[PDB]
Amino acid sequence: PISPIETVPVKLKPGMDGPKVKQWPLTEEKIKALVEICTEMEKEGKISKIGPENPYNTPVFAIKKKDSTKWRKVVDFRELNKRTQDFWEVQLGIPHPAGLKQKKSVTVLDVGDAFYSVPLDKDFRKYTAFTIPSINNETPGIRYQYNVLPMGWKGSPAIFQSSMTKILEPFRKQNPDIVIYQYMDDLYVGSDLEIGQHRTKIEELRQHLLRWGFTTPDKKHQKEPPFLWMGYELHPDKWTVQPIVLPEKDSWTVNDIQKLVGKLNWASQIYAGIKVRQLSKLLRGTKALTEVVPLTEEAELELAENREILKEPVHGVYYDPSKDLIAEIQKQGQGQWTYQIYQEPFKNLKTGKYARMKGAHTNDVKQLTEAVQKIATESIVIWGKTPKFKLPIQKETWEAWWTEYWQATWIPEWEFVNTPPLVKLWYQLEKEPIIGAETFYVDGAANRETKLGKAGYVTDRGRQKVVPLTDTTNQKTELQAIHLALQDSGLEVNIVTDSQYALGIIQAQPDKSESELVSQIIEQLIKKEKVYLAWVPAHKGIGGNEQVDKLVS
Amino acid sequence: IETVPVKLKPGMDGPKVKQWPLTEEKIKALVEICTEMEKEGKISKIGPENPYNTPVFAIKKKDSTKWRKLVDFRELNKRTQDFWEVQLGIPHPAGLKQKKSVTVLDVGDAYFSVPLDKDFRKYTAFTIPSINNETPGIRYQYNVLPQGWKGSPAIFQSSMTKILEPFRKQNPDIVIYQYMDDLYVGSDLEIGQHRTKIEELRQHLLRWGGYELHPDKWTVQPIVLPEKDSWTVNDIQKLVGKLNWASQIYAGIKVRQLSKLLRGTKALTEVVPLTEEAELELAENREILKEPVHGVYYDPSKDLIAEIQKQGQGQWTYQIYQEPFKNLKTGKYARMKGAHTNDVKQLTEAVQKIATESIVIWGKTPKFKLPIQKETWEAWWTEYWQATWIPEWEFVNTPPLVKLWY
DNA sequence: TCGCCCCCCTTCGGTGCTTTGCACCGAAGGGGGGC
Ligand SMILES: C=C1[C@H](COP(=O)(O)OP(=O)(O)OP(=O)(O)O)[C@@H](O)C[C@@H]1n1cnc2c(=O)nc(N)[nH]c21
Ligand SMILES: [Mg+2]
Repeated sequence: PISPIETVPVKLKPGMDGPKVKQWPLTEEKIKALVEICTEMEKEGKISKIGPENPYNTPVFAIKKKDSTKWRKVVDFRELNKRTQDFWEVQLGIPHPAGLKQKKSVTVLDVGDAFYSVPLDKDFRKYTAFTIPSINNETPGIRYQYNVLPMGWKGSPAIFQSSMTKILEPFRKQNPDIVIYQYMDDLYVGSDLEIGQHRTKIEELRQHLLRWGFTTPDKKHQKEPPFLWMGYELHPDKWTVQPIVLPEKDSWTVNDIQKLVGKLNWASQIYAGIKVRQLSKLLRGTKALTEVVPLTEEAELELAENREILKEPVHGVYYDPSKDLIAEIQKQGQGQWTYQIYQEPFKNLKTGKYARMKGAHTNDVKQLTEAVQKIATESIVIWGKTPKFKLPIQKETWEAWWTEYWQATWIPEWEFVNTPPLVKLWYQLEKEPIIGAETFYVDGAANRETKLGKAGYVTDRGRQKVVPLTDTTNQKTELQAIHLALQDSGLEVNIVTDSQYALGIIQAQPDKSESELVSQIIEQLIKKEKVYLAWVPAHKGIGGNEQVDKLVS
Repeated sequence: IETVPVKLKPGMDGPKVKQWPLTEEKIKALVEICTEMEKEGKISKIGPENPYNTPVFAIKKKDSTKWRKLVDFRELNKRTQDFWEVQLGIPHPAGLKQKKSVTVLDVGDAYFSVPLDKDFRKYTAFTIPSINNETPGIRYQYNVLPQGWKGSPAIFQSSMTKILEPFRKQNPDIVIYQYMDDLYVGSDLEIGQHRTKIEELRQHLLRWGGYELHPDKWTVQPIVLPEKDSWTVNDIQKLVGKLNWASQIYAGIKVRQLSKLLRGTKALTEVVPLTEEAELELAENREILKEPVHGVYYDPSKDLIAEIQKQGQGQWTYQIYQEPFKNLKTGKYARMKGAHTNDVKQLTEAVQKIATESIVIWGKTPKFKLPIQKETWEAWWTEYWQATWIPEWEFVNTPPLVKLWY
C-alpha cells in the first residue's frame, strides 16, 4: 500500500536540471526480477509509464536481499543525487543494546516495502525517470518514473524516517510506558505489561501502521527471545553480537587487513582488550588495495591474541537506571587503551577501546584524558549521563600534572585502581635551577636555503661542542642542541635555550613522539635525575647564550 | 504586525551545524520547552527538507533552578546581514561602567511577540536529539524573533525603547543597555536599594511581557617585576627576557645595562650583585610598568580579542586588545568554589566574567583565545555556562616563555 | 555500478605563525556495522 501521508516537498539545487544518462546491460535473471517488481510496482501504483516528452533518465540495477531469494531494485541516482537539494539528516546515531533496560515483553517488527509505501512529491517525480533494459538488444526499454521513494535517491532515507516518525507519534503519546526503538523501518517494542496486554498493544500498533499504509509482514515479526536486532541477539537477561568471522589468509592484501581491522573494531564493543595497532601499522605507506603485505611478527602476535579473545563467549547486560554507571580503563601499551562499562562487577554493559594518536608529541596522562573524554561522550549518547571512573593513575600523579601544565584540564569523579601498568609522568622539570649542576647554554642554527646547520653548547664549567648537521631545519637544530646537552651532561643539569619551539615541546612533558629526534630527547630526559630548562631571547648578547650563538656561527 | 525583510550576507548560506550529545535532563527540558513553544506557535515542527541546523542545549542558573533553552546561533549571527547598514543597531552608553552596581535581566521572552520574516525562518532550524538514538532527531524552526539571534534586538529595538521610556524618565541616573537577550541595568544606589529598583523594572516589563556586578573594583593587573635582595644569574635572565617582551608594549625600556651584568658563561645559581647602572635601569622600568600605556584607544569598528593564561591556585590572568600589544585592559580573574578541583569550570567562569566586562565596557564580547584543548573544552563547558549569549572562541596551546602577567 | 547514519585508521591539504617547517584540524579514502 501507499501511505496517504503528505508528501515532503523537494527541490533540485539552484541552476541545476535533471539527470540524462543511458541504461547499461544487465542479466536475464535480474531483468525478469525487475519486470516482476516493475509491472507489479506499476500495478501497485509505485511507478508510472512515461514517454519521450520527459527528457530525463537514470540507469537501474538489482542486488540480492538477506530475506531468502528476494531481490532489491535499486537505481543509480548518482547524477540526480548531486543535483538534488541538501537535507538535514535526522538519524543522529545508532542505538546500542547496552542502553536498553530490561523489559517484561519484547517484540521486533519490520515494515514491508518501507520506502515504496511513502509517496514522492509530485513535482519531483519526473526527475526519477528510468528505463528497464530486458536483454538490452531485443527492443528499446520501457520508461517509468517513481511515485514513491526510490532506493538509491539521496533524500529517501530522511523522508522515510521523518514520515515514520510522524506516523508513530499518535501512538507514542498514547502509550508512554511502551518503548519503541525506531531504526529505519525496524521497530523494537518493549513494555512491562503482561504478554496478553502486550500482544494487544502490538496488534493495535500494527493496525495504526496499516491504516497509514505500512504493512508488518509475519516473517519479520519476532515475538520470542532471542530477538535479532541491529546485529545483536537480545536475550531476557543478556545480549550478544551476532557471530564475528575473521578472515583467515595465508597471503594478505591491504584490503584484507583493512577488513580485519574493521571486524576487530566492531568486536571491541563487547570483547575486552582487542588491539589493532600492529595490524593497522601494516596499512601505512601502502599504495594499492591489492598490494600484498607480509604480516610483521608483532602483527601476527596481536592477531593471535585477538583470536584468543574472540574464542571465548561474551555477553553484555542491560542498563539499570537505579544504579551507577562505572567506567574502568587499562593501559595496553603504545598509546592503546581499553575500557569496560558496568554497574555490577564482572557484568559489562559494553567494552571499547581508544587508540588514536593525537598530535606529534604527547604523553600517557593526556591520552588517558582523551580516553576519558571519548567514554564520557559515548556514555551521554547511550545512557544520558556520564559514569564514575576507575583509573590506573595515582591522585598525586594527576595533581602533579594539572598544576605543572599550562592548559586547563580536568577529569570527573574518579577512583584510583591499581591495575599495572599505571599511568605516570616519566620525568618532571625542576621549577628552580639546580645548585651544583652544570649550566649548558645551547643553540642550533640552520641555513634555510642550504638545509645545513650546526648544534652546540657552552658551559659554565668551560665545556664546548659544535656538531655539523646535514639536511636539517631551524627547529631540528634547536632540538639537536638540547639533545647534545642532555647527552654530555651528568644526572643533574641546567639548560638555557633561546628556542620557544623546543621549550614548548619539552615543557609539556611528552613521553612519546612521532619524531625520532624528540623520542631520543625523551629517553634522555627520563634517565636524568633533575633537569632545569630555561629560555632567553636570542640575539640580545646575554651571557652564555651570546657565546654559544657566536660559536654556532 | 508585519515582518521586517531580512537577508543573509551576500554569497553566504545558512548554518549547517550538527547537534552534539545531550544529557537526559537537558533533553527532557528541551522537549518540554519546545512542545509548549510549539503549542503557542512560537516554533513549528519541520522535516529534513530544510537543510539548515544549529545546535541547541540548555542551562540552569542555580538561583533560578528552572531550565533555559539556549540555541547556539553564533554561526547564524555571523551570516546575518548587519543592522548598522539598515540603521537598526543599538548604541552603547559610556556611563554603564561608571555605576557601582549593574544587574543583568534576561528579557529574551519579549522577542516572542514579534513574527519573523517567513523567508528567513528556515535558517533557524534546530534538532532535539534522543537518548541512545531511540528515535530520529526532532526538528523545529522559529516563527518569531528567536532568542540569541542578533537580529532580534535590532528588530525589537523601537518597541523596547517604548516599554523602557517611562522607567528611565522616572530614573534619569539609571543606565540601561540592551545586549542580545539581556538588559544591563546599573546605578549608584545602596546594594539593597539598587535591588529594590531592579524589582520595579521587572514588574513594568511583566505588565506587557542575575547577581550584582560591581565595575568599580575590576582592578587592572599590571606587569610586575620581582623584588629581591640578592639576584641570581637565573633571576636576571628571567628578568631581562620579561622586559624584552614588554618592550613590545611599553616605550623606551632598557636592558643593555642588565644584559651585560651577565657577561660570560655563568652558573645559573651564581649570585650577581646589582650595579648602580643596573639598579638605575631596573627601578626606572618598574615606574614605566606602574602606570598604563599612552596612545591606546578603543576602536568600535574592530573586534575585541581576549587572551587568558592559567596561573595556578585558582588564578587566571587576561588581556583584552584589538591590535597586538595594545591592551585595552589587563586583569586577573580569581574564583574559589572551596574545592579548587576544576580548571574547566574555572576557565568557563572566567570567560563569562571577562565577556560580561566587555559588554559593560564596550558593548560587545571579545573573541577568546582559550588555553585549553578543543576536545577537553567541548566535553564539559556547557555544564558551567550561565549566560544567554555565547562568545566566539578558538583554542591555543601557548607554552609560557616568560610569566609576563605574574 | 545505489542511498542515509554511526564507529576507527590513514592520508591529504588548507591555515596561520611576529614561520621558511610545523602543528593543528577537517575532509576524504579505506574498512566495520545498521536499515
Ligand atoms: C532502510 C531501507 C528500507 C529497509 O529495508 P528492508 O531490508 O527492511 O526491506 P524493505 O522494507 O524494503 O522490504 P522488506 O522489509 O519486505 O524486505 C528499504 O525500504 C530501503 C532502505 N534500504 C535498505 N537496504 C538498502 C540498500 O541497500 N540500498 C538502499 N538504497 N536502500 C536500502
Ligand atoms: Mg522493511
